[PDB]
Amino acid sequence: KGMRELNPNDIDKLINLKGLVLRSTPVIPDMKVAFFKCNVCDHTMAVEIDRGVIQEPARCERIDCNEPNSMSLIHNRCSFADKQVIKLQETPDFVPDGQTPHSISLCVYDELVDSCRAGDRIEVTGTFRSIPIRANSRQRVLKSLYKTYVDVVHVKKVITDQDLAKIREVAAREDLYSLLARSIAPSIYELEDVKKGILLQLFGGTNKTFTKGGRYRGDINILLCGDPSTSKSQILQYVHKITPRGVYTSGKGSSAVGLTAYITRDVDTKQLVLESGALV
Amino acid sequence: VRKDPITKEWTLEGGALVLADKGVCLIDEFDKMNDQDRTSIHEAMEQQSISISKAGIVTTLQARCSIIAAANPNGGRYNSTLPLAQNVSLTEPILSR
Amino acid sequence: LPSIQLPVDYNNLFNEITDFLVTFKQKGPKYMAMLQKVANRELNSVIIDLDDILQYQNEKFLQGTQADDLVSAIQQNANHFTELFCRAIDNNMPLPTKEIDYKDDVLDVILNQRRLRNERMLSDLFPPNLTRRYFLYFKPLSQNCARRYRKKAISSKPLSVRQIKGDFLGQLITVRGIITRVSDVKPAVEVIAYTCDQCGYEVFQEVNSRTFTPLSECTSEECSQNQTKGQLFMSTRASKFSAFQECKIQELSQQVPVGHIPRSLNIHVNGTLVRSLSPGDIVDVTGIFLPAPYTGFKALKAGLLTETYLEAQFVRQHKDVYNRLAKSIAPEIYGNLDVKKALLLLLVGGVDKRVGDGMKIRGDINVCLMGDPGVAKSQLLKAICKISPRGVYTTGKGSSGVGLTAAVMKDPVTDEMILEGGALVLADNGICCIDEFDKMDESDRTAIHEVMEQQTISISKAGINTTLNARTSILAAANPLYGRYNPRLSPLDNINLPAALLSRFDILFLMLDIPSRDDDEKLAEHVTYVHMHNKQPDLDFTPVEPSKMREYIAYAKTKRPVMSEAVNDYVVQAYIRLRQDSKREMDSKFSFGQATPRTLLGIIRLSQALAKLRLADMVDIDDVEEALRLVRVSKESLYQE
Amino acid sequence: EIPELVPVGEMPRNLTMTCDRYLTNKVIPGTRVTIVGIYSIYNSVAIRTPYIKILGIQSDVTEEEEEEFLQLSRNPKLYEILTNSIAPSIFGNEDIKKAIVCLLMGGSKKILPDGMRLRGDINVLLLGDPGTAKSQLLKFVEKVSPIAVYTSGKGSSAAGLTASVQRDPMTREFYLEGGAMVLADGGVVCIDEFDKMRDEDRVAIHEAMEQQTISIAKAGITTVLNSRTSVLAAANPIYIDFQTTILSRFDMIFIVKDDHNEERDISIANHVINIHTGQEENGSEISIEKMKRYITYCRLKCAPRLSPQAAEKLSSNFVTIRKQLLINELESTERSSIPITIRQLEAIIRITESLAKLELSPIAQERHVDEAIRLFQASTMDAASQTSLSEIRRFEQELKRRLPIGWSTSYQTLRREFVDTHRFSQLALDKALYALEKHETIQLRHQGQNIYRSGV
Amino acid sequence: TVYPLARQMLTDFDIRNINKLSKKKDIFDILSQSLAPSIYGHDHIKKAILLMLMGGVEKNLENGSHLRGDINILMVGDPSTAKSQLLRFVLNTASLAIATTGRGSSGVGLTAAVTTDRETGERRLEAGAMVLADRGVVCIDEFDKMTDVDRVAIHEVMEQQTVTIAKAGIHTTLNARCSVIAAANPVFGQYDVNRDPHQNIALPDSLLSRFDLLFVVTDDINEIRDRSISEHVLRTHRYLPPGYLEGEPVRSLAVGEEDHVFEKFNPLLQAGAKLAKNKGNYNGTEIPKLVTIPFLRKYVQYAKERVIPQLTQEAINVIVKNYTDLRNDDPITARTLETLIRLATAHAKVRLSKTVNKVDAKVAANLLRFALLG
DNA sequence: TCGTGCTGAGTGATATCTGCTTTGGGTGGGTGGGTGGGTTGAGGCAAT
DNA sequence: GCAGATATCACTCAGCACGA
Ligand SMILES: Nc1ncnc2c1ncn2[C@@H]1O[C@H](COP(=O)(O)OP(=O)(O)OP(=O)(O)O)[C@@H](O)[C@H]1O
Ligand SMILES: Nc1ncnc2c1ncn2[C@@H]1O[C@H](COP(=O)(O)OP(=O)(O)OP(=O)(O)O)[C@@H](O)[C@H]1O
Ligand SMILES: Nc1ncnc2c1ncn2[C@@H]1O[C@H](COP(=O)(O)OP(=O)(O)OP(=O)(O)O)[C@@H](O)[C@H]1O
Ligand SMILES: Nc1ncnc2c1ncn2[C@@H]1O[C@H](COP(=O)(O)OP(=O)(O)O)[C@@H](O)[C@H]1O
Ligand SMILES: [Mg+2]
Ligand SMILES: [Mg+2]
Ligand SMILES: [Mg+2]
Ligand SMILES: [Mg+2]
Ligand SMILES: [Zn+2]
Ligand SMILES: [Zn+2]
Repeated sequence: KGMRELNPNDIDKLINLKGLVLRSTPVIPDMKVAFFKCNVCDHTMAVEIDRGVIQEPARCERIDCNEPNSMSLIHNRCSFADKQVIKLQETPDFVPDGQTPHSISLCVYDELVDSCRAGDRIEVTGTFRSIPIRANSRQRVLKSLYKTYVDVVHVKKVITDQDLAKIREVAAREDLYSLLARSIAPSIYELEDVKKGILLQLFGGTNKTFTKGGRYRGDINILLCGDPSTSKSQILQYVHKITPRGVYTSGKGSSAVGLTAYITRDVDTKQLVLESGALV
Repeated sequence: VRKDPITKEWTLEGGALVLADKGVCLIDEFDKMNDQDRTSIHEAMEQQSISISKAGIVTTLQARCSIIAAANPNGGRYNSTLPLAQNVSLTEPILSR
Repeated sequence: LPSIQLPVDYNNLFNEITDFLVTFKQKGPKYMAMLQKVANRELNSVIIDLDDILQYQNEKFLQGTQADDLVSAIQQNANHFTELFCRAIDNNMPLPTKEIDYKDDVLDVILNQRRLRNERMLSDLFPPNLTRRYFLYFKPLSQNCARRYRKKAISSKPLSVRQIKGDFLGQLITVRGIITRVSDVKPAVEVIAYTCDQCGYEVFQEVNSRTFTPLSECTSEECSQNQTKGQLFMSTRASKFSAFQECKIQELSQQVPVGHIPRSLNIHVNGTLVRSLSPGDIVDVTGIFLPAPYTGFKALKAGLLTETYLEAQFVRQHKDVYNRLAKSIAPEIYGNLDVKKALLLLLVGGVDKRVGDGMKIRGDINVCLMGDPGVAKSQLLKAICKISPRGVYTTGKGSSGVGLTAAVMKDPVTDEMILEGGALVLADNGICCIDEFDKMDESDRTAIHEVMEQQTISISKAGINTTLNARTSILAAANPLYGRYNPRLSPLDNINLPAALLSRFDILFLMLDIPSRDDDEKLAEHVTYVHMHNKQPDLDFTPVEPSKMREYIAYAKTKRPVMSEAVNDYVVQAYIRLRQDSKREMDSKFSFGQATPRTLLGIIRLSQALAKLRLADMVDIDDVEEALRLVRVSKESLYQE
Repeated sequence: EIPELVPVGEMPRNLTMTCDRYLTNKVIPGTRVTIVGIYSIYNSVAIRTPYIKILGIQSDVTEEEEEEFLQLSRNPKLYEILTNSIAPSIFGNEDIKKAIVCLLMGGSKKILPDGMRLRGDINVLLLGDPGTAKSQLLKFVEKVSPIAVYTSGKGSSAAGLTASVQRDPMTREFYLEGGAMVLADGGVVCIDEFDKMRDEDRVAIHEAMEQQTISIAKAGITTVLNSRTSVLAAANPIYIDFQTTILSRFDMIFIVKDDHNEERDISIANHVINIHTGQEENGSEISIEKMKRYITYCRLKCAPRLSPQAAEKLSSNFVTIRKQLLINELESTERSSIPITIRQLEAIIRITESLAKLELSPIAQERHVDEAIRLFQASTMDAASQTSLSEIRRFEQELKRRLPIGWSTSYQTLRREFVDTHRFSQLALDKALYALEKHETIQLRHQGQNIYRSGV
Repeated sequence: TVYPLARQMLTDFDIRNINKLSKKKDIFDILSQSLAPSIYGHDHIKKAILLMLMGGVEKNLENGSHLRGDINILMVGDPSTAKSQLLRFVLNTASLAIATTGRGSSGVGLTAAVTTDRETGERRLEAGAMVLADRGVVCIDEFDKMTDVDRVAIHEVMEQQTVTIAKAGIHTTLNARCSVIAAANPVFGQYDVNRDPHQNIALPDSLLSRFDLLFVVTDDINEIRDRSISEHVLRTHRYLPPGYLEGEPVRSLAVGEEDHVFEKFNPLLQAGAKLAKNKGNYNGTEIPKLVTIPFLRKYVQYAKERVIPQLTQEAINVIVKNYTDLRNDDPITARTLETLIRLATAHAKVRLSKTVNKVDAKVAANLLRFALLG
C-alpha cells in the first residue's frame, strides 16, 4: 500500500509499506513485568502489565501481613523490553505533483531495534494502529483526532561453498585479466588499458598494520584526462555503480568543507556535532 | 549586554577601554585589527567617551585612557626611503591622533 | 431558558422529506434506487440535489397541494436537516437484494450477540449513527434551476472569504478561492466502543465535539443490578471512524480590495470528499459555515469570540505535417522557417532513450539562438515555451536568488543549511526556457555542463551531499551587450560564453539582422496584417489550431521508434564524411562545432525526432537525410556568415 | 545618577519612580531634576524591588528677561558679538563662524495652501584636512543650541539616525523607534565623520533632509514621524562616493585651508598657548546660557520675511552670477560645469531671513542681502571651482582594447600601466572604472584589486 | 461612528463637452500643454506623456501571444530640468501611480518579494510597486540608482508583463500590465553630447530597449530664460500663508455626500504655457485655451474606457513607409515599428475616433523622429 | 451441649476544597491572544 | 461549568459474652 492510501477502514489490519528512513530515536526501555516490595514485611512479588497499566495490589498478598497501601515499586528490578520510534518518508516516486512527501511513524521492539539506519530504503510489514492523544497532561480528557502509526513485525532492507568452487574455476582461466577488464565496462569500446587500470583500483593494494611508525594503505588513485568526447564520464558512472560506497562529486559543485566535513549542531540533542563530507 | 537574574532587566557590562579608564590601554599587533575595530578606537582616542545603543540602554560611557600601540610596517619591514604614509596601512586621521 | 415561537414546524418538514425520498422521479424513484444501491454496499455517498427538491415542490404546488418551502429551510439551517435526512433514510431503508458477505462484520457479530443477551435477560440498543455506512451531502441550487422556477439561489452564488461574515453562520453557501494548504487524512472518531471485562457487554459513546472524556465504570444493567465496579476499556476494532482533512482556502488576486491583504478560510472535509482538494487549485466549494465552541476551562477565558470553519459538501473544479506544424510555432513571427522546424523538433523531444547494462544516453535536443538584437528570439522563446505542457521562462541570472542549477542557503529561522533548487530543476520532464544566456555567473557557467551531459545536478556542499534530478532540455539565447554582431570577428569575441559550452548544443543558430528595403517591407507588412486582423496574411496554408497541435505533440512523444542496419550504414558513412571534413576546418579557431561522436548521437536523435513526427516506428533514409540538413544549415550559414 | 558622581570604572545605576495627578507631564528625557519622595519597595529569595514615590519635582529648566533681551537686540553690533560668541576658543575661520551662526538661528518656515511647503532649515558642510577644529566647532554648536544631538557617523548606524523598525519585547508588536534626527526634531544634529558613514545611511539622511519626515511606515505598522532638523556635517577630504549630488543637497560647502603665513602661524600658536595658560563678557561676548535663551526666544517669536526691493536685488544678483559665468566661459569648445542651480538659488534665500531673525528685524533689508551674497560666494562657488572627460574617453577605450573578453588583469597592474606612467591621473582612473563597471562591461574582483571583463 | 478624513461619474453634458473639445482640430496641443503648464519648454515630452497616459490597444492573439500595448518613457538629462516636477505632474494627473524611487525603495519594494517573520517565520508574498500598478502607471524615480537585483527583476517584469513567484514553497502568477516612466541622471553628473545616450547612462541594452521612447534633455542657459525661471521661483517665497500677520510664525462637514471646463489665464502658474502657443516667442501675447486638470482627468478616463481604435490602410501605408525610411536611411530595430502603431492608436484615441487615420500616424512618426534624432 | 443481642471497627460514598495553568520556544500555532511575556555575539560557510 | 486530589461521616458487619 501507499503512504497516501491508508484510510480509517484499514485500521487494525496487517499492511505492507515501503519508504525511506528519515530519523530514529534512541533505545527506549518499555516495562514488561513490574516488581513490588512490601515496606513492612519486605515481601517481594511481581505483577504483569496489561495495555500499559500496572495491575498494582491494594494490600500485601501475604496472610500474616495485610497492611494496605504499603507496597512500593522497585524501579531497578522490573523486567524491561526494547522500544524505538522511526519516521518513514514515502519514496519520491509516489509523490503525485511535487509536494512535501508525507511521513508515517513506526514502532519496533526487541530484535528489530537498531535494524534500520537513517537514510535507508526498507519494506516493513506491520499493523496499522490508532491511538488517542490526551488534550492535556493532568486530565483523562482525550482529543477526538487519533494518531496513526504502524506496529512493525518484520523489516527487510531493500558465500556458499558452491560459489567458492565456481569462483576458483574462473581464476584458473588463463585470460582472466581480459575477461574482467571486458566485463567491468561492457559498453565502452577499445579502451582495454583504461579498463585494466580502472579495475586494479577496485581491488586495491594490500593493507599493512605497522607499529613503530604508521599504517600503510594500498589504495590506488587514477586520473583520466584527455579529449572531451572520449568516454570519461561514462567510465566514472560505470565504476560509481560497482563500488559499494562512493560519492559522485563534480567540479564547481563541491566545496572544501563539503568534501571533508561540516561542523553543525543537533537540534534534538542540542550538542555540537559534525557531518561527513563527500570524501569521508 | 547581560540579563540580570534577579530583576530580569537588561544591564550593560564594561568594555576593555572602560575597564582601563584613568589608566593605559595597551594594544599589540595593532595593524592586524579589522577596520571596524580600528574605528571603535577612534572615538576613545580623541572624544574620550564611548557611545552605546543596545537593547534600549542608550547612554554614554566615560573612557579617559592613554593608548600605547605596537605594530610592524606593512610588508614586514620599514623601507627608510618611503614615507610613513605607505609604510603602515593606518589612515591619516589615526596617525595624526 | 425563555422560549420563542418560531414559524417552523419540524414534524411537517420531516413528513415532507419522507415523502420526497419515496415519490420523486427525475425507472422507479431516483432516491429509492440510490438507497437500494447503498444497501448492497455498492455506494457509500448519497447526494441530495436541492434542484430536485425545488422541482418536487413546484410539482406539488402546481397540483394545488402546496407545502412548506423545504429548499429555503435547508439553506437557512443546514446542520439540522442532515439528521432529518439520515433518519428518513434509515426509516425507509430497503432490504438488500444481492447476497452480502456478512463474514468479517465486527459490527454484526457485536450486534447479534448484544441482541441475544438482551433477549435472554429480558425474557428471564446501539446508537443509530453506528450502523450507518453512508454519507449524506447537499448539492447547491444551480442558478439555471433558480431562474427557471422564479427563485433566487443563495447557496450557489459564489462568494469570497471577505464576504463570509457572521450573518451567514449556519447556512449552505459557496466559496470561490485557491487552496493553499492541505493536511494528511486522519481518522476522526465518531462513536467509541468499550468492553466490560465482567459483563461481556459493550458500551457505545457518541462524540460530537473537538474533545471528549472517556468512560471509566460500566453502566450496563448487569453492573447495576450486581453493582459490580467493572472497568470499561476502549476497543478500536469496533469503533466508527471517518476520514478527516483540514485545508485552507485563500482569495484570488481579483477579489482583494486595494490596500488590503488576502484572507484565508479553514475548510473541514469529512467522509468521501476527502482527497478531492489539492494544494494550488481554484475550486467552488459548497459547505455549512459552522462555529467550533470551545470546551473546558478554555471556554471561560476565551470569551464570546467564536472560531468558525466550513464543512465541505460539494466541490467544483475550474478546469506535409512537418512544414504545417512548423509554420505554426508562432504564426505571428514571419521569417525563420528552418529555426521553427528546429524548435518543433525540440518540442517532440525525439528520442527512444536507451538503457542497456547501465549506460544512459541523454534524450534531450538542446538548441541555442545567437545573433543581434531585433530578430525575433524572445518572442519565439516565450511562444515555444508556452506551447509545451510544462515550461519555465527565466533569465540567465536564474530564478530570483537561487541561480539556475541550485544553491544552498542558511535558513532564516531554523539556521539550517537547506538546498533549494533553481530554474533547471523546475523544468524537470519539460523544456527550460532561458533568455540572456550570456549573463550566467561562473558557478552556472561550469555546472550547466553537468545537466547538458548527464541529466542530474550533483552538489556536495556543507550539509547536502545529494544529487538533484533534472531531465530538462535547454533552450538558450544571447545578444551583444551594446550593438550588433560582427560576423568578421569570432563568435566568442562578442559574448562571454566559453568555447566549450557552445560545443555541447545539438543545433546552433546565428541569427542576423541585415537592413534591406525589400526584407523590411515584407516584415512590416506581415506584422501589420497581424496587428490588423490577428491572423496570417498569406492564405496558402491555414495555421493549425493550438490545442490540436498540442495533442499531436503528445501523441508523437508517446511513440518510440527504432533504427536498423540499412539506415545505420547511411548514418555511419555520413559521420565518416563529417569527421574527414573537420580535418581541414581545424585551422579556424572558432570551429567549436568540430565533429565528435556527440554529433553522431545528435544526428541519431534528430532522425528519431523526425520519425516520431511521422508517427511511424521504423526510421527511414528520409528522416536521417533531413536531420543531416538541419545540422549542416545550422553551422554553414552561421559560421561562413 | 549624575555623571560626575559615578565612581571610576563603575556604571550608572537607574531607579524607577512614580508620579500622580498634577505631577505628570512635567519633565522630558535628558533634563536634570531634583526629586522629593518616599523610598518604598514593591514586591515584583525574599528580595524586594526598590522605587521612589514622587512628591515634588524641581527641574533646573516673565517680563524682565524680555526687557533684557530687547535691550540686547538694540546693540548696534549684535551680529559681530554673536559671531564672536560662536567658538570663542577657535581662531580664524570667520566665514564658518558666520555660517554656523546662521545655521543656529535658521530660516523662517514656508507653507503653501496647495501642499508644496518649502524648507526653511539650513545645513552646512565642513570639508577640510585634519587638525582644523571642525569637531570642536560641532561640539560647541551642540552645546549652545537649546536642543542638539552630537553623533559620530561611524559610531552609529542606520538605526542611530533617521529611524528603525523594531519589535516591542513585552507585547511583541512591531513598532517604530526614531533615530538621532527624530530625537533632534526642532533642533540641530551635528554629524561628525560624514565619510565613514555607510552609503545606505547616507542616502537615508539624504531622504530625511529632503522631506524632514522619515517615512518608515510598513512591516505591521504604517506610522510616520517628523524630522524637521538642521544638519551640520563635517567630512574628511575626498583624497565618487562623495558625489557632487549630495554636496548639491547641502546649502553651504566650506573648504577650510590654513595658509602658511608666518604671522598666522605665530598668531595661532599664541592663541593656543594663551588657552593653555588660562573672558570679556562686557559688550563683546555672551555666555552659553544667555545665547541659548536668545536662540529660543528668536526661534519662537520672530519669523521675518524678505522685502520686495531685496527680492528684486537678489534676482538681479543671480542674473549677475549667471553673467559672471558667461564671462568666465572664455573657452570655446569646453563647457562650464555649472554656474548655479535652482536649489542653490533657494539656498541663497532663507539665510537672509536668518539674519533678520537674528536682529528681530520684521523685514530683511539690503544689508542682509549683501551679507548672504558674500557668505555664499566665499563658501560654495569657490569650493565648487576648487578636457578631463575627453581624457576619460581615451582611458576607457584603451582599457577596453587592452583586455579581451574573459581575461582579467590586476587593478594594481592597470594603475601601474596608466597612473604611474602619468598618462592618466588617479582621479580619472576610479571615475572611468566606476562608469565601466556600472554598465556591466567590466567587473571588480578582490575588493577591486582585479578587473575582469564581462562583455562588449 | 467613523467619519473618513479614482473615477468621476460622467454626466450627460460632460460627454457633450468632451465631444465639443474633440471636434476642435487643435485639441492635441491643448491637452498636451494643459498638463504641467508651469514648465517652460519640453513640449514634446508633455505630448509623449499624454500619449503614454492614454496608452494603446492591447492585442491578445488566439495563440496566447500578448502584444504589449503600453508605452514607456525614460528621461535622462543634466540636473535641474524639472524631471521631478514632471514626475509629480504625471502622478497628480494619472489615475494610478507609485513614486517608488529606485534608490533603496524603503517601504514598498519595486517588485514582489516574499517575507518571513524573525521568530514565527510567517511566509507571505509582499507585492511590490510594479505589481501594485496593474492597468495603470508606475513613476519610478532616479532610475540610475538601481541595484542588480532590481535590474534583473525589472527586465523580466517588463519583458513578460507578469510576475511568477516560485519561492519559499509559494507558486503563483500575478499580472503586472502597466506603463513605466522613470528619470535617470548621467554617470558623470552632466550629459555629454559627443557620446550616445546609451553611454551617458550605464544600463545594459536589455533594460534600455524595453523603454519604447528615450528622451535626452540638456540644461541650456539663456538670459531671458534665466530671468523667467528666477522670477517664477521667487514669486512663491514672497507668496504667503494668507490668514495671519503676513510673514510671521507660520502654523469635512459631511461624509455621506463656462470656467468649469476651460481655465482662466494665470500669469503666476501658467507662465510658459503662453510661450507654448506663442511658439517660443516671449513677445507673443496669445492667451492659450488651457484646460483645468480635473476635467483633463475626466477626458483621459472617458477616452481610455470607451475608444478601441482599429488600424486603417491609409495610416498603414505611411506607417510602413516611415519605418522603411528610418531603417534603411538616416541601431534602429524592428521593435520601433511597434512604437509607430502603438502611438498611432494612442493619438487616434485623442481624436475620439474608432479608426486610426493618416494624421495620427504622421504625428506619431514625427514624435518618434524627434525622440530618435534631435 | 449451644443462640443471639451489643459493640468497635473499618470502608464507601460523598462533602468541601483547590485548581482550572504553564510555559519558554518555533515539529505546539496566529480563527488563543499581547494587560502572559521574549531586547546576544562569536564563529563557520557559501558567494563571490 | 469541569476534572482531580483530599478528607469527612454514616452504616453495616464479624467477634464477644452471656443466658436459654
Ligand atoms: N520576423 C518577425 N515577425 C514579427 N515580428 C518580428 C519579427 N522580427 C522581429 N519582430 C519584432 O521585433 C521586436 C523585437 O523585440 P523582442 O521582444 O523580440 O526582442 P529581442 O531582441 O528578440 O530579445 P532579446 O535580445 O532580449 O532576446 C518584437 O516586437 C518582434 O515583434
Ligand atoms: N584655530 C585653532 N584654534 C585652536 N585649535 C585648533 C585650531 N585649528 C585647529 N585646532 C585643533 O583642533 C583640534 C580639535 O579638532 P580636530 O583637529 O579633532 O578636528 P578635525 O580636523 O575634524 O579632526 P580629524 O580630521 O582628525 O577628524 C584641537 O586639538 C586643536 O588645537
Ligand atoms: N523648464 C523649466 N521651467 C521652470 N522651472 C524649471 C524648469 N526646469 C527646471 N526648473 C526648476 O528646476 C528646479 C529643480 O527641479 P528638480 O529638483 O525637480 O530638478 P531635477 O533635475 O529633477 O533634479 P536632480 O538633478 O536632483 O535629479 C525646480 O524648482 C524648477 O523650478
Ligand atoms: N569508445 C566509446 N565507447 C562507447 N561510447 C563512446 C565512445 N566514445 C564516445 N562515446 C560516446 O560519446 C559520448 C561522450 O560523452 P562523455 O562520456 O560525457 O564525454 P566526457 O565525459 O569526456 O565529456 C558518450 O555519451 C558515449 O556514448
Ligand atoms: Mg565528463
Ligand atoms: Mg531576450
Ligand atoms: Mg574631528
Ligand atoms: Mg531631481
Ligand atoms: Zn507485607
Ligand atoms: Zn459491566
